Amino acid sequence: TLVHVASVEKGRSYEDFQKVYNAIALKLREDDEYDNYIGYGPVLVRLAWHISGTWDKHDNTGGSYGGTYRFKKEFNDPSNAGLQNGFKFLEPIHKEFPWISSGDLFSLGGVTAVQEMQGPKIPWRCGRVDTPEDTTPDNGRLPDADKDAGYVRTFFQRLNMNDREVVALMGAHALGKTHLKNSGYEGPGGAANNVFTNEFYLNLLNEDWKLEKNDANNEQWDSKSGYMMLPTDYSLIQDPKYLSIVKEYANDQDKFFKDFSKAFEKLLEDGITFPKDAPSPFIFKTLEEQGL
Ligand code: HEM
Ligand SMILES: Cc1ccc(N)c[n+]1C
Repeated sequence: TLVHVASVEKGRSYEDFQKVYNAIALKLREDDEYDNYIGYGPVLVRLAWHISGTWDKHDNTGGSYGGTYRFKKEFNDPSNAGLQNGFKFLEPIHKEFPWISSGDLFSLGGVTAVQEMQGPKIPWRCGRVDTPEDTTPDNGRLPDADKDAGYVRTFFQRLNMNDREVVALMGAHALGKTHLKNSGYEGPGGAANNVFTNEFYLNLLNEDWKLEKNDANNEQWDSKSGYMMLPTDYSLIQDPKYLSIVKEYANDQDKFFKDFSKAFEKLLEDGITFPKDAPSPFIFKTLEEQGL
């Protein structure tokens, strides 16, 4: 019912946002030690997802538009524990480019992270506008990890995502790790990765998974190679419809990249009305492509 119309930051164009992208990317390169040398890429992807994943298609509450993660109710959501690291990373970027909206910054952080981690290009649109503290969605809109495929499927209908979009998005769980103090899940340690590939799907299909209890007394799936999956991750191979799609992405890197790009852009744009004369989506060059 609420309408959020994208409004381009005054006078700004592609080159302005490429500069912001570049600053994020240069800081990703510089701050390499974070989380035992994983770096900030994975947490920035999770931040972009969590600021977007509060959306409810029924009333257009939540979503990335309003930048409401900057308000304490949302930044203190138990579901967001650990994301303060990503926010702190983005603070000096926002100070350098104070003209960018909070939603644009948080979402751009995720795009930049995916691309700099050698993921697909993610087209990105500007024009999110900060909204007041009373527009902050209540806690409890982000998903639980201890549930089954039916829970996941129903959960993602609220975000207008179908089976293929859900399975594609979940491939982000190749990135980074779980931290017991944040979520009650732990790992991987030495098997953690900061390069974007389709390995989530290959690992689901090819590892010898054991259902174990962690030190927080929660169940998770662990392999002898040191990989781990949440119950919701493992549900993608328990449900026959999800399983077919897992097999598809395990066997086609390009298809996975293309589907993830579309689903991730969609996620980041849910709730936003783009005027018919809005700029086209921007596709930012990586530092590597720029020789930087
Ligand atoms: C059923 C849906 C999902 C559930 C239950 C879930 C749950 C979790 C949990 C519990 C963690 C660990 C947090 C921590 O301990 O630091 C995590 C991490 C992560 N999630 Fe998800 N997630 C879901 C979907 C997604 C989606 C759609 C994306 C993005 C496309 C995403 C991206 C990430 C990333 C990149 C990390 C690693 C963060 C880091 O290394 O600091 N997740 N997720
Ligand atoms: C939920 C999650 C996040 C990161 C990684 N690497 C694995 N999993 C299962």
